[PDB]
Amino acid sequence: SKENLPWVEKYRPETLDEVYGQNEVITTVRKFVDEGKLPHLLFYGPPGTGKTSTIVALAREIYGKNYSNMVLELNASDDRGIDVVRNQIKDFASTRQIFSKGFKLIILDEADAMTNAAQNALRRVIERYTKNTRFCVLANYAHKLTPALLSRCTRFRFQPLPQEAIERRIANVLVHEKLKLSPNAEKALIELSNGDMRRVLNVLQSCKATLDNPDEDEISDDVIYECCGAPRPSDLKAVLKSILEDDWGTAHYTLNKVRSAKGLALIDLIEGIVKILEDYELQNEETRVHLLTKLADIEYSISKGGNDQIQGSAVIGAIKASFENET
Amino acid sequence: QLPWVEKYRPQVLSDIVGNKETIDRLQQIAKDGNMPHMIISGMPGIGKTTSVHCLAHELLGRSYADGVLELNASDDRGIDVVRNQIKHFAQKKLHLPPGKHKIVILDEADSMTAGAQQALRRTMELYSNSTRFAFACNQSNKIIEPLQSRCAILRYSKLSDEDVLKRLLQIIKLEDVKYTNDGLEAIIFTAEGDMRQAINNLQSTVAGHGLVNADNVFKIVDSPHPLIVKKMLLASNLEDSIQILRTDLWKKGYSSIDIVTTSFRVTKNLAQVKESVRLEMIKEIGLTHMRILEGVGTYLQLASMLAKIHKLNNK
Amino acid sequence: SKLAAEQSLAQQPWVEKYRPKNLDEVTAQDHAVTVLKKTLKSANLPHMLFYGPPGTGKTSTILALTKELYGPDLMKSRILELNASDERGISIVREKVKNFARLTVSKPSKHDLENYPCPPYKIIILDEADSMTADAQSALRRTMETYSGVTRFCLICNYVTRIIDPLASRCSKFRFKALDASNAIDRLRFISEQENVKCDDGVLERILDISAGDLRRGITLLQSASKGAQYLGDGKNITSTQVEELAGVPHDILIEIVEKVKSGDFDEIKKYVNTFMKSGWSAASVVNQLHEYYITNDNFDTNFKNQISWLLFTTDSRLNNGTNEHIQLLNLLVKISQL
Amino acid sequence: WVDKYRPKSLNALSHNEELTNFLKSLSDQPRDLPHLLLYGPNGTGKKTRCMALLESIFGPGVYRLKIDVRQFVTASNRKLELNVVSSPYHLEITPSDMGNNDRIVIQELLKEVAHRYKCVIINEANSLTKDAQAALRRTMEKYSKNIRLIMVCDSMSPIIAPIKSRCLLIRCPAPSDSEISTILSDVVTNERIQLETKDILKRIAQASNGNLRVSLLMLESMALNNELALKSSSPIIKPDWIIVIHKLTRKIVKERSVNSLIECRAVLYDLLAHCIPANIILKELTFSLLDVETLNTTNKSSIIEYSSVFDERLSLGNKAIFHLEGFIAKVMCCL
Amino acid sequence: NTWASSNKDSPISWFKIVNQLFRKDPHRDIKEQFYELLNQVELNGNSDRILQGCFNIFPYVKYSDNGIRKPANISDWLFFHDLMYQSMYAHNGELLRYSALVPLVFFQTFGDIANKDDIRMKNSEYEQRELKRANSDIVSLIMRHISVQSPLMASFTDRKSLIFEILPYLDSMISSDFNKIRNLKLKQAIMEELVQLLKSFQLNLIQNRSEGFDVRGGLTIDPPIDEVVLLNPKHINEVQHKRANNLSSLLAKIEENR
Ligand SMILES: Nc1ncnc2c1ncn2[C@@H]1O[C@H](COP(=O)(O)OP(=O)(O)OP(O)(O)=S)[C@@H](O)[C@H]1O
Ligand SMILES: Nc1ncnc2c1ncn2[C@@H]1O[C@H](COP(=O)(O)OP(=O)(O)OP(O)(O)=S)[C@@H](O)[C@H]1O
Ligand SMILES: Nc1ncnc2c1ncn2[C@@H]1O[C@H](COP(=O)(O)OP(=O)(O)OP(O)(O)=S)[C@@H](O)[C@H]1O
Ligand SMILES: Nc1ncnc2c1ncn2[C@@H]1O[C@H](COP(=O)(O)OP(=O)(O)O)[C@@H](O)[C@H]1O
Ligand SMILES: [Mg+2]
Ligand SMILES: [Mg+2]
Ligand SMILES: [Mg+2]
Repeated sequence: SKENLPWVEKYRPETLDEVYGQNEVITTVRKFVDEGKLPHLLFYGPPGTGKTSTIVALAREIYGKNYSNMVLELNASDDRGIDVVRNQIKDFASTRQIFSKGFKLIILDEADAMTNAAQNALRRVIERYTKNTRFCVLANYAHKLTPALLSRCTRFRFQPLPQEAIERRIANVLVHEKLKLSPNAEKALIELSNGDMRRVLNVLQSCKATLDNPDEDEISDDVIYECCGAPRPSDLKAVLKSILEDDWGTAHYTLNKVRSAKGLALIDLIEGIVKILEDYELQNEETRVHLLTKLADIEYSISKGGNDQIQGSAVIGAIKASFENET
Repeated sequence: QLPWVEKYRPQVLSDIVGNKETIDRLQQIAKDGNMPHMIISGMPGIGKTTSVHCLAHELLGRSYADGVLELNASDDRGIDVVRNQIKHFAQKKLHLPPGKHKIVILDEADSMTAGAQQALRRTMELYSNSTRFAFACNQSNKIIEPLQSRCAILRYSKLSDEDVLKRLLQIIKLEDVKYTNDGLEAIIFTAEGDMRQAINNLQSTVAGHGLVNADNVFKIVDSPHPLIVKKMLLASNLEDSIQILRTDLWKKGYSSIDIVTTSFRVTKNLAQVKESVRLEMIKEIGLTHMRILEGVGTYLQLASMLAKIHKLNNK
Repeated sequence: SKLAAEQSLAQQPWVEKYRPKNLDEVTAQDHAVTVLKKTLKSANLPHMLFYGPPGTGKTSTILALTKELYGPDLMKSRILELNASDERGISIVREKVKNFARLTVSKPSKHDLENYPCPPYKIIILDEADSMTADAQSALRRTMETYSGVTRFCLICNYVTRIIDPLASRCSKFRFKALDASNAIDRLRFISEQENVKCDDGVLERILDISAGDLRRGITLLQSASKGAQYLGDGKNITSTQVEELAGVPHDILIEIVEKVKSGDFDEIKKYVNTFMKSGWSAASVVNQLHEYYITNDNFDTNFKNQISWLLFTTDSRLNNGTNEHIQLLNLLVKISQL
Repeated sequence: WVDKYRPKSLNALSHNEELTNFLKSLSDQPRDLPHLLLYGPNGTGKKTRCMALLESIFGPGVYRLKIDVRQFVTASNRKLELNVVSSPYHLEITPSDMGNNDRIVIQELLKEVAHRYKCVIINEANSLTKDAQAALRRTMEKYSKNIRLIMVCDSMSPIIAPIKSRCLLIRCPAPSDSEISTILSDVVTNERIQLETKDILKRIAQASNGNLRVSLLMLESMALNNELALKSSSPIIKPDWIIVIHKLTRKIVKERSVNSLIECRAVLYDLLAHCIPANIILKELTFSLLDVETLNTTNKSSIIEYSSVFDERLSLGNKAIFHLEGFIAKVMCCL
Repeated sequence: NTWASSNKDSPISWFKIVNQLFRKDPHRDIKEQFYELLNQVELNGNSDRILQGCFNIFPYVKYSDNGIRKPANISDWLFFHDLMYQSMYAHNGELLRYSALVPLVFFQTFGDIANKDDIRMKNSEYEQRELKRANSDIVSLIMRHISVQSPLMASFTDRKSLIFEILPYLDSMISSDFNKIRNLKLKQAIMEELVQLLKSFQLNLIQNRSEGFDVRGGLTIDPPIDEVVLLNPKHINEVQHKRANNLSSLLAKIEENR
């Protein structure tokens, strides 16, 4: 049953109408398939944008419910070498379908992990067998693909999911599940996503599990912040306030108790304070220069280890000395 | 329709805008004959396979079909193939003009195994009067020294801005495309001496927008927004540069590596500011790039780089 | 049988001798063991991800949980423990872990079901998941997502950032808190009473203070102090000074450094540093103690405190690169003396 | 000579009586012995004390040792050649004899080797890369009934925290000048040296900074110049390189120019070409430049700051002269 | 005079680029000269050799000098280049683009109109690297010899302590003027201790008979400690004359003991 799959897998789009966010490429692909001229596709984009779902729904719309038999889907999990190409891909392209009549589809998912020799052998397979089969290459990094292979396919860049589409998908999930979501909670959820539907679905399932109730209540910002993890905005602003206004020893004690009560990390607090202070309308940019320089130096030092207490005191002193120029 | 890289693939050695010295060398060789064993090395997309194809075609005339043996990396090129098929082709009898020879083209020679490369030595040595070998590779170090000792070495270099610009102008004239100077400049900038990639990006921009303009090129082939990077670096106030970096580059999915590397290029090629301030900005950009290469690539590092650049510009 | 185990535990160092065998022996990590005890009566154990400072008891907690779940008989048949001392590439994750997950649970005996819950699933734990490459980690995604009915995955790490975001989302995050004096004084006093460790009033609380949230290091220091006090045979009590001497920390020598920094010129400071470097001390520990003293003491100006914090940060960052301890320590003391 | 007069047991030690008693306490029950890490100044006598402790844990045959060779194969066909000091009761490995291939030797050799156990002496544990230390982290705990580690180092700063926790830590403070003088007295009465006044021995200690290995070697070196008869004003024969560094500092404080920078670079090249590390060169140069009474506190502070900066540079670089010449030029610009 | 075809197809000898990096033309814009030099450094692909050339040349170049700080600023760049060059073996060569900037800092800092003459250059580093390798191999052989004989000495001897402390004293003991010692018994005792030290370090006295007709085959120590310890050319000549008489006396004593 589908009620056992996680929310990332349960809500996988099955038709091209369930793929939100991508409109300029989805409409163009639909037109390509309806009019017949479907060229070799290269779906390039970040993880969680919906490239695999898009190509799966496309193959479903093209071949019907028997997609799993008329399409050759290869990925990084399968052995993709030069001999694998030579045998499997060439035998698939040269032959015809065993279930119906029509062009074939080879979905090379995650083809950014293929060997250079494999791509050099495949670039002439794409150019030779081009009247009975097509090629779809999915990629997250366009630098791992040879320029020869990169030039034979039409490139489609999957942009990160915008606010409207991600809110539409959130509303669809809240309709499918007996769940309610607060508006500010929804905004905070969209903020910590960066256009990644996987993260949204995962944390939505997790906060539904956090509810502890039969779901007669709503999901507020507190639930998301306590469940999604990472220094809560409350503790973040409390530490920032104690650093900016309170005394040195009191600020040290506050930072220590905050980072030791929930086991928070100093790097997460650093990034959070950087994100919060970005909205601060400040005086002459010298304070911002000092703050950014010292915080980046402390982050680079943390990225290699050291004393957490010394680095926390360094963060406190850096923020304080940077703000002392604003007077 | 056929892509412009394949449709406008050069068929005569004069159409190649590559390295002039080696091109005239191969042209004189095809004119006089007596083609020796050769190994052409370089980088992808500079006219290596097309060069040897044009040389073989011009040298063999109509006998190209029965006098040229093409073996790519897509075909088996092991010890057994070199032992049987290459030797049978080299021993094959063929009546040719008194200035021509049978040509064995081996594309991607850097992928052949050590056994095949070792067996090819005497194969090319005993039949060096009726069979000639032309290797096309990207790394000459992958081919054993005994094989390199029996052949000429042609190292192809990157294509300068002028040659790629001339080839693109010829293609535009042959295709009647609407373009502009800044668009072609952005195309050549994103090509990085890669003629094949340049023609591919040009054709993609044409088929996607019709007009070859820098905005479209930085849109259909969007990667780091150079002009946007230049406007970010040339900002007068820190908040403006920070907002540009946040909205235009970071909120649109541009990776930090692309931002810093595009940043380095913009600076190196900058002319608005003096030399010393440019060197200091490159030094800051360089340190930021070093930090990112270690996996510390975030928005805070780029913000600190911009802050240090502004502090340098702050007299 | 059991007596041999008792004797081997009695002849074992105190770290392994007093390893928590049940979920009740966990002294401070109560939030996690409460859920682990509640799910012991149910059968819905989710995929878990333990993360926190070293020596907080993650491995001990998961071992005690697996014991209380399966009994000493099924302890060796329904557990797949993979540590960092084994190969954990893509090949291993795809073959061995997936074959163990796809396999069915072993049949419990008649004595197992009478005393232990015997859940219908097995447990695959991966200790020290920081060394696992991200591709081998992503390979575990569907392996743990589809076979969740028969196996449960328990990841253990120190840095939660080293694990990819999908794996951190699939597992329930359990953060183990640092074991300071407050939440570990009871366990330390129990260990001291069980071994007849005659100490003073403020020794144990001091030991954890040196441990900085690490019960393993505190137990090791307590064992060393007990050995050093039993060798002497004087019958006296262990002192905090004797503990901080063998812990790599003395207070009087640090106060001398503070006096030389406050009052003194370059020559006297250089001479005292040359004399202090004769006695082997780690420069990192000296910098940490100076930082604690300067930031904690409420007798210095805030403008002085910003500068001392930045100087200590720079000194630690320079020492973290393999530099000469003498030169760095002298430069730090000279720079903080000019303040 | 240092080697002719060296203690072979715990009862033969002649300084740090509390450390000798602690070692006897630790060797009273030898089977329930955890891993040990001897740390302290270089030249104190920790490598002699570890062997003396082994002589208490095992028979006197621990000193009858032999040198063998073992070959290793890395990820490529580069063959790693490592010599091993072995004994019928213990073995000694020094991972400081190669580059970044310490992890391979450590893991493979220790796994092959793993009273009732065989002791392992890791010499110069500071040169152990972080990856080799991480590999040894779990090997220390998995095999604790067959392999016990005795790691000798001069500073626990580069040693990771897990390794520090996995073994007992034993500090070896440098012997006092009085104990060094008493040892030199026994040495000169046994080697039949002629001392006009005993205080010279004290001065030797004052020239060694607690180092006994350096003290005895310098005493023997100056005994050959005075022809086995030390006078009241025998010149402390500071190692030739120390005299070269002192002359370099004199040249630095005397002339500050590029023409003098050329001869400074030449002196640095001549020093580096004769098997003298650049970190020790920088340390001695800075310490003897701070001793120049002509400079003031403002100059000495800048000198120590530049020396720390260029020490970090040298620890992050490989072309040592590229940092040494830069430090010298910065010092010239400061003065 | 053949150079036209070279201007036609050949680049700029890295030496010519180094001499151009120290030259400023007073008649051209400094920015145009900088971009021309950048393109020449990039086209050559050998930024390291150009920089090593700049490093050997800068002390001999005329540069308006205030306090020789210019050299202090350039030590920081050179250190930046060394870090970048080390990182090129660890990371994919994206950092190679910044390698051309370090040579151009020499043009900014030390470029002067006074530098009209071409300074010829050499490769002291390859000779120093081969010498450092040879000295390291000698030291590694001595350390192996100590490991085979001295069972305990090898545990206390680091490579650095051996080079800076032990070998200079050992050589000073062997080079000591035994002709000043009137007491024959004390001379014999010192010679017996020195024979024991030569045996502990496995130092062999070889009669080098490679002397063309000149009646004094010099005695040499194998391995030659002299090449590692004797940094000063003045001390080499003084020590060689003293050692020749000592080594003959030591050889006679080794033969007596044999
Ligand atoms: N545009 C979208 N609309 C709706 N759901 C989406 C969208 N994009 C992603 N999702 C959800 O995220 C899940 C994963 O999508 P995928 O297509 O596998 O991600 P991806 O774009 O292929 O990136 P990868 O696989 O990491 S390279 C889907 O099953 C959906 O539940
Ligand atoms: N000098 C050139 N003049 C004109 N077109 C060129 C030139 N070099 C490359 N091209 C174009 O690039 C296409 C492919 O060139 P190739 O010779 O295959 O590249 P390459 O230099 O061999 O590098 P490889 O094949 O990746 S190792 C040709 O079909 C042309 O369209
Ligand atoms: N909460 C605790 N209660 C009691 N003893 C504890 C606790 N935490 C740690 N210990 C002791 O410390 C020893 C080590 O426990 P571990 O679980 O291995 O620590 P850890 O969290 O795994 O640290 P690592 O492995 O470096 S991440 C145990 O055997 C106990 O003796
Ligand atoms: N107990 C002792 N009594 C006298 N001399 C000693 C004693 N222990 C060591 N020494 C000597 O003092 C010097 C110490 O230097 P070294 O042996 O290199 O130190 P380490 O053992 O730490 O490597 C050597 O000459 C050594 O033989
Ligand atoms: Mg996918
Ligand atoms: Mg080609
Ligand atoms: Mg653990």
